[PDB]
Amino acid sequence: GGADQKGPVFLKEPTNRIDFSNSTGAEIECKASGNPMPEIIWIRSDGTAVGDVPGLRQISSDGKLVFPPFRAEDYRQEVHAQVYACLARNQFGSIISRDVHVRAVVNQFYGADILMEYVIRGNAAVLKCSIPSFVADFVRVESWIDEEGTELRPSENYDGKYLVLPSGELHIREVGPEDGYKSYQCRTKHRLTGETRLSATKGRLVITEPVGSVRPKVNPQDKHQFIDVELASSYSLLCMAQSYPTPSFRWYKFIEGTTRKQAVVLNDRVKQVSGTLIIKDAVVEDSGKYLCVVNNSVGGESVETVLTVTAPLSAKIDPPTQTVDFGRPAVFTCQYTGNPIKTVSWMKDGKAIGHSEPVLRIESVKKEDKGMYQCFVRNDQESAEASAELKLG
Amino acid sequence: DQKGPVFLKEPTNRIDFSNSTGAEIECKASGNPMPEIIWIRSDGTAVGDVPGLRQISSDGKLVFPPFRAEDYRQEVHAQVYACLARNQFGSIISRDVHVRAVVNQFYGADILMEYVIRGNAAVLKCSIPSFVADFVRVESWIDEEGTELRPSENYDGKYLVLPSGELHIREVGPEDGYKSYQCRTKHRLTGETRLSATKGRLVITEPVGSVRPKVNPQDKHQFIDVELASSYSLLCMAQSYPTPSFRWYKFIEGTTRKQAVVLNDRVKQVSGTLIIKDAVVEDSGKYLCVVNNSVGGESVETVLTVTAPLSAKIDPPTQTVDFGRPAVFTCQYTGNPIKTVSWMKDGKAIGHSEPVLRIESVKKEDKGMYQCFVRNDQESAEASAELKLG
Ligand SMILES: *[C@@H]1O[C@H](CO)[C@@H](O[C@@H]2O[C@H](CO)[C@@H](O[C@@H]3O[C@H](CO[C@H]4O[C@H](CO)[C@@H](O)[C@H](O)[C@@H]4O)[C@@H](O)[C@H](O[C@H]4O[C@H](CO)[C@@H](O)[C@H](O)[C@@H]4O)[C@@H]3O)[C@H](O)[C@H]2NC(C)=O)[C@H](O)[C@H]1NC(C)=O
Ligand SMILES: *[C@@H]1O[C@H](CO)[C@@H](O[C@@H]2O[C@H](CO)[C@@H](O[C@@H]3O[C@H](CO[C@H]4O[C@H](CO)[C@@H](O)[C@H](O)[C@@H]4O)[C@@H](O)[C@H](O[C@H]4O[C@H](CO)[C@@H](O)[C@H](O)[C@@H]4O)[C@@H]3O)[C@H](O)[C@H]2NC(C)=O)[C@H](O)[C@H]1NC(C)=O
Ligand SMILES: *[C@@H]1O[C@H](CO)[C@@H](O[C@@H]2O[C@H](CO)[C@@H](O[C@@H]3O[C@H](CO)[C@@H](O)[C@H](O)[C@@H]3O)[C@H](O)[C@H]2NC(C)=O)[C@H](O)[C@H]1NC(C)=O
Ligand SMILES: *[C@@H]1O[C@H](CO)[C@@H](O[C@@H]2O[C@H](CO)[C@@H](O[C@@H]3O[C@H](CO)[C@@H](O)[C@H](O)[C@@H]3O)[C@H](O)[C@H]2NC(C)=O)[C@H](O)[C@H]1NC(C)=O
Repeated sequence: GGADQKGPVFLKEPTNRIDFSNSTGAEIECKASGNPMPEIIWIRSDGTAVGDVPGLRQISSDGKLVFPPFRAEDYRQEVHAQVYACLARNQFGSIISRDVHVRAVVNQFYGADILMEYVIRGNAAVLKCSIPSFVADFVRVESWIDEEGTELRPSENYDGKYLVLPSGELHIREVGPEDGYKSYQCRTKHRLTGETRLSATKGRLVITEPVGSVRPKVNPQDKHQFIDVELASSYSLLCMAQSYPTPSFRWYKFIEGTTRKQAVVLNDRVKQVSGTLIIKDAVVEDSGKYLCVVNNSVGGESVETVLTVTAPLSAKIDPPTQTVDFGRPAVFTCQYTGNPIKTVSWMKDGKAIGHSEPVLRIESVKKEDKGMYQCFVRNDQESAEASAELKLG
Repeated sequence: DQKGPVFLKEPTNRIDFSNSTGAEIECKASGNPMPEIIWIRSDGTAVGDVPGLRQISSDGKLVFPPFRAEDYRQEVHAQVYACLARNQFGSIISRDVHVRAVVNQFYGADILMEYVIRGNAAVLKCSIPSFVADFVRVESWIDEEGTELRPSENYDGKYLVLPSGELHIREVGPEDGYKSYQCRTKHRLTGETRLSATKGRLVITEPVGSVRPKVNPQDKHQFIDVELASSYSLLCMAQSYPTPSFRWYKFIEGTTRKQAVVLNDRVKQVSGTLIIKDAVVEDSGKYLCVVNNSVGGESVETVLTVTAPLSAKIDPPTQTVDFGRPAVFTCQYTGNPIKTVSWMKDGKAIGHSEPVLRIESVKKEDKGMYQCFVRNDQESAEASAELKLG
């Protein structure tokens, strides 16, 4: 009881993003140890404790905050769109978990449209399923369907003419006059409701048969590309260009912070289909600036792509605990991983102390300085916390 | 009574033309005696006649008659030409002329259906195939009743046609659902005006809960290039419930600082769209659109680049220097950007890049015509001067 007394530490934290249908509801959980055992308190962004809301928000045993299923008219912003957090506290101090973003989605409007595409014979074609920005978080392309129905799904066989890219576009090798008679519909899936539906629009291709030579041209919006992909996932890099004769596509990666570039090596992991680079099992080193060089006899063109491979954020403090004599300095170092890293910030007993560096330093330790210390690592998506304790010697 | 050649009329940097229309480039130069005009390639070699394809007119213009698509020849129809003018006193070459013939090709405009949250502005775009993209643009938009929407200086209305050709729509309500919009494009080579068979539609949605401002990944970064004196627009494509506020800033170069954009007669803002007329080179820079509502935020980066036509001049236009005394040439030029400066003597590159060229001692060999050339990845310009002997 008195032996091995510790400040609190989180065993289990909720994930950064909690997104759920009003029909599904949600449950988040928080666990922490310590001696004495800490009390768990669900808090709001302003630091105040959240209470029960009938039929909407419920605090239960085992430190679980529950959001039951609810009618559309029952939607409440103060409940269903909010950032929560877990507060663990005992006599030695307080720690706050990473931000928990709770968003309930009441089932609503969405639909996909497919832009028609004029393509020169022999060139590759790309059909895109365009999804509204406000549903794009929960809605992505599952597959494609031709006029006969035949279902086209993503795969590792790149040898076929029809290929669904990791990003969801339908890629078609070496178009020909027959392809003009085919029409395609994209099937999208809502990850919250598990619902799937076909686009009302049918993607078409108009195949042009030029005699006179046409030089490579990239539409201005395709000239620069910015792609974000999760670590270990699969992804593709488009180079959108048409020419007669059909052009060649060469992919290079710039050496960071220089104008020099090296050709991208094709292997089991990295494949190239026409102008498209297809990469499975993303790695941290893939991140960087890429260049696609397009050439035919009459002219040439280029596409610049900035790739960012995101990795989950994690944080740790060295030491997890230390005992410092009065008057002597105390230093805390926040070790973190994940990509990208925007900020690093420090906290003491649930209060931001206004220090932005991985190293927190207390010049002269006093009574008031003892307690729990945290560092938070954040980016536009994820947050991660680490905790440590300062004791007086 | 005696003069070296100088160009009165030079061809433009770019000549684009349809195989149906053909094209004609003109070069005129003044000198005593009258200089002969010779057409050459980029490599400096003389161009010959190709029957039905490349010809010289009665007044000495290089002619590209209309031709069958099967008669397309790259050496003729994709080429960089130049005009060489000379007399007994020397030679001068005009700026590069990029000649590109374009065989008429089938094309059409499609319009993506736009889902819009009630109260938000909407932007409809006329999507054009890449191979006609340089030669085809939107001159207007037409609703279901045939009412023509033209770009205007009145920004207070419901509809606004932006310089880039998009149809901007203020504060979309569900009452706008029944309407349709078609773009009327213009082919500058063939002069053909045509109406899109596709009809742009707005689908209006009313969200149950609040919505954070959201920008599609491809709209997060934007890049705009515009010529001097020309009007343009900077889009911030974002939607939120309730409707958001749009704040435009401009970064101070080489810093994280930013200054808010100053709206005036020249610079006006419609919803989240920044619209500017009479572009100036100073407008060039990196901009930031910040979007806000009660429930969240979002941003859009835009790199703007304004270019100016290249022009060149040499001071003095002509000079006579005694044997042994130095001669000085200074190249005055304008336009943006300037990538390279190169000089020339009597049609031959002398390998000097500076705005100033000075001979320390004039010899009888130094007698002749001198030129300086300003260049970038698109445009080129020249200036000529004569040197005599005293
Ligand atoms: C979260 O919020 C969403 C959005 O408001 C709710 O979803 C709606 O729920 C209602 C009620 O269940 C759905 O109503 C539909 O009613 C059909 C007929 O029901 C009537 O049957 C007879 C007709 O006279 C009468 O007894 C009486 O009038 C009944 O009301 C059902 O057949 C529907 O079921 C099926 O069809 C729909 C598509 O129409 C499918 O999506 C369903 O999965 C099911 O296969 C349906 O129940 C309404 O359609 C829902 N809208 C949407 C967009 O899904 C959720 O209920 C709410 N979650 C909660 C409350 O937990
Ligand atoms: C209207 O909408 C705009 C756009 O969304 C909002 O502007 C954003 O505001 C947030 C918060 O104010 C900004 O995020 C913050 O940026 C600070 C500066 O970061 C710099 O330094 C780091 C290195 O540490 C670099 O990686 C980075 O590139 C910058 O150079 C951070 O220091 C902040 O972090 C600290 O504060 C937050 C709380 O805000 C803590 O959670 C963190 O742990 C840390 O202690 C913070 O990340 C964001 O950059 C702004 N966006 C833009 C585009 O400027 C407006 O806030 C909004 N208006 C209103 C009224 O809400
Ligand atoms: C295939 O296409 C690529 C891209 O269009 C061509 O590469 C580009 O070549 C141009 C020259 O034709 C380069 O511009 C030049 O740059 C120098 C400065 O380095 C400048 O002094 C010149 O006046 C000219 O503007 C351009 O940088 C280059 N870009 C890339 C990404 O390589 C390539 O030449 C084409 N292949 C063939 C065989 O032509
Ligand atoms: C320049 O090249 C273009 C493209 O090859 C030529 O356009 C083509 O012209 C032929 C007629 O010579 C068109 O065929 C005919 O069209 C009419 C309708 O206009 C139709 O009734 C006939 O049965 C026949 O199909 C062809 O469609 C057209 N193609 C395109 C893409 O426009 C043009 O003639 C060339 N110009 C010159 C001066 O050679």
